[PDB]
Amino acid sequence: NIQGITKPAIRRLARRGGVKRISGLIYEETRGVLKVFLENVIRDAVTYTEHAKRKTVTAMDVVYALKRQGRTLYGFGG
Amino acid sequence: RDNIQGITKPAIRRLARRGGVKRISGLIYEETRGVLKVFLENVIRDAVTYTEHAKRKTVTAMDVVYALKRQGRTLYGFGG
Amino acid sequence: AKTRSSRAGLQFPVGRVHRLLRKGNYSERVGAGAPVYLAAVLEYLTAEILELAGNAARDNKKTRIIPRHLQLAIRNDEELNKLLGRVTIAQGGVLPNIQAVLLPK
Amino acid sequence: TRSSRAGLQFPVGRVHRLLRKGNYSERVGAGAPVYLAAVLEYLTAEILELAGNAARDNKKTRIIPRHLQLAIRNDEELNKLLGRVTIAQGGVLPNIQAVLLPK
Amino acid sequence: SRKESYSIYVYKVLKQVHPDTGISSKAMGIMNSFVNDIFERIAGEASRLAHYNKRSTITSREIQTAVRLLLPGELAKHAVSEGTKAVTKYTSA
Amino acid sequence: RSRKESYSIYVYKVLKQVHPDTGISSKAMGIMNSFVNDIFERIAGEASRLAHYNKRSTITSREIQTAVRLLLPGELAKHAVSEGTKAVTKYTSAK
Amino acid sequence: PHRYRPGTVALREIRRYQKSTELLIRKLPFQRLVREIAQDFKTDLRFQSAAIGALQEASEAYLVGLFEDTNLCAIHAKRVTIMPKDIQLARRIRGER
Amino acid sequence: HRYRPGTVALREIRRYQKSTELLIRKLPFQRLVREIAQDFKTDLRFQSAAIGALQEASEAYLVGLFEDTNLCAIHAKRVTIMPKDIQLARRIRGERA
DNA sequence: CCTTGGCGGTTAAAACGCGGGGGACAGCGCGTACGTGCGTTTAAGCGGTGCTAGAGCTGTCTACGACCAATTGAGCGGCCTCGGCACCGGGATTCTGAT
DNA sequence: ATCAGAATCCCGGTGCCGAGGCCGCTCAATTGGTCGTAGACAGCTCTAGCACCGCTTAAACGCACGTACGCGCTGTCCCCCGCGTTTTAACCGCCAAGG
Repeated sequence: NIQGITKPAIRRLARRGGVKRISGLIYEETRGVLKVFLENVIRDAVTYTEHAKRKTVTAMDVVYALKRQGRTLYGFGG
Repeated sequence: RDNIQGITKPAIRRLARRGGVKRISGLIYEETRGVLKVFLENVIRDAVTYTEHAKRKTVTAMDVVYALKRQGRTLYGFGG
Repeated sequence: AKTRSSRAGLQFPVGRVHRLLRKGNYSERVGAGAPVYLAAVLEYLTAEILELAGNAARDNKKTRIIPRHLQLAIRNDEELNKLLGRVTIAQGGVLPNIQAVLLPK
Repeated sequence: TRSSRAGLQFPVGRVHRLLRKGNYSERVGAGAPVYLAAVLEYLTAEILELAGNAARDNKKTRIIPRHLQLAIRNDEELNKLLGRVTIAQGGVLPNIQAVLLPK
Repeated sequence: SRKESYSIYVYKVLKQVHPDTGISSKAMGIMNSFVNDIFERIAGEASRLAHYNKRSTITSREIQTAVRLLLPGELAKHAVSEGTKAVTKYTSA
Repeated sequence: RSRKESYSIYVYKVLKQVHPDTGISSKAMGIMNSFVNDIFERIAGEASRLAHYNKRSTITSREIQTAVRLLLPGELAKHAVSEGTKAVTKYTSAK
Repeated sequence: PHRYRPGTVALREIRRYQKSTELLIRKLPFQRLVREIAQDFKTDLRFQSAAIGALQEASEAYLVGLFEDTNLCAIHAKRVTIMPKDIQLARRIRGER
Repeated sequence: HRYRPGTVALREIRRYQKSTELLIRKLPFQRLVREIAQDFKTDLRFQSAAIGALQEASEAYLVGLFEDTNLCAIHAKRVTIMPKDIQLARRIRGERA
């Protein structure tokens, strides 16, 4: 869930994100931003899957979805 | 000639004020000219390339709109 | 009634809409009723823009629409500005944006 | 294919069929598919030339997606090409800011 | 020749929305560009999604889901609601 | 059952030409396929736009030649244009 | 003849610029700048007035947006005056170098 | 023993910017994605490749956002980031209105 | 057959508590250029004005491209036994901090 | 300067799993021949654009008056990490199995 993400996950994300230290409110803000980004991608991906009238959300659906926002992801049949 | 520095100081001051700026540094104008040099370079190069495709030495108002649409700066009210 | 738009309760020409879809290298075939739906959607968008565009024009005691009012209407609304975030409208200017530190105490 | 007689590694006929499949235009000249194949081949050759040297840098022979990502991010024109396109298992080149370093 | 325009169509849209509000030629071109670029976006998405479906034709549900994906949520939903009535009226008549 | 098309051995042979003692992984073949297909998608879209904007139907070598100078930076685009023109001349002169 | 403290007429000028929509920059200097910029790529060119006006409008809009981002950065750093390092911060994050 | 503050964090930055290990584990991320997708349709199967693509895209974008946020925070002579820093980083690109 | 479901469990991933002492932050001093006014310079706004260029449009000739009809060999689907690095055993050398 | 306390990288042994080597394949690329429609050589044109040129009152360069914000200085507040010690879980290690 949104609250299931742990502190060291965001800490190591910041470590790969070039941030040496992040405050307490950064944990909540990062969870919110990650959740809204996930919903933004998932809306398009699930809508594409529904238009195909199929249950299993294929990986290629993200490539079709992230193409709309110009952030296409390679390696999944592009 | 020397038209890069020929842009009047209050014009860039007006542009800074339109960006909601109350105190404007003296180097802001120079930085604005320096950035706008490349900003115009890219778009004009794309437009001239579009014109050069069609054996044209004159830029039409449609080619600029086409280049802006490709780049992601589509302009309204000017056709295209 | 002869035009296909009369039978669909619209006024966009279905023939013109389908003409670009055919001679635009979009697909092998395009539907005939699909242009009706697309024209309905486009007309709804035009009416939606015109509502607040005319409201803004009337509020300034300038009945004739000027591009400044169009820009204000487009960028003031959340949905319209979200659609046209990277879009600049001719002779429209920019949104009045004054923060707290700019205004003197 | 016809790429052998044209001195090109990437076959041209696949490019021609790719152009035909998408219905991007009613007709395409003969020079466009060979030119497109040549451009794609040159770009792939440059990328693989960078990737092979990158693999040799770490005393290695195999290439994983990380090597390709680092090769793309090393150059500036290629980084401009892949400015806002994400690569799976790519990552980011290491970058440590100065003010973060202890004094 | 005869370049097709939306001038009379824009006139009628105003007469259906703001009959007493005037329009300038600049606003005419702005509205023309708006209709044109939204049309291009929807048509391009329809072409891409038709290529995704291994199909050579475009249906109505394809256009509805294109509107849902592209246009903003509330705006897209209202557009779909207004377009379904038009599709039903066209089909029945 | 459909047999798709990829750049599995194409990329491997090009890498062999540029680096004979250099391997590649299973994921990298698919990633290279996606990369080249995306580049081709951009190039085809630009060719269609150039043909339609100039009121044309046949996309000759010149449309792609101009689209490369837009897609690639001036110097890299110049190299790509030179290689493509060489390939076009070789194709036209040969059978 | 009287003088007010700084920050009085500056806000008046800001509101005057924002309220209106006409291009503040004079047409001729910017069109000559565009001519000089274009002369570097291809020589002996002719430029339509509408195209140059479109380029001017796009440049002004982009510069105003960049200056708004610069203002956001300046307020972020507990300041009001804008300096070029704000523009450097904004452009790299935007992705335009 | 107790090191000087900040050195361990930079060492972690250096070792993570060169490693290909997944920072976010698959199970909580998959459960959150499933719960988010269930707001519209229930029992939505997601592929392993689809989940991998989602986590890779999220990590790449959020790492870029942290880099921009660190740039903003450093630009204000600060190291630990703030929600104002995140707001500026997200607003600079143009995603935030 | 590519996806779903269940069932157990453990060291890597991570969770409460002491204490930090450098990092974050409020406030105080100080210097100089930026706000604000006008004096005076300016090539730009606006209007003529002469010329004219090359692209829009059209007559006209049409070359190679989509396609019919047919054809063949190599990249992909699928195998298989061996090698370049996965992975760890155990070692020397460079940092990081305390002194 | 001057010491250790552990941190992380390299050499070597183990080995293993997929990367390529390689065979069958079938369809996709090649291509003889055929007819065509925007493509293109060439011409008519014709007005918006190129370019110059003159007049003038609104905008800009200069510059003083001064003072407040950016930078510096002094001091103060305290907090996610570093670690210690403890926490409990994502995926390994297994199966069935179904839509």
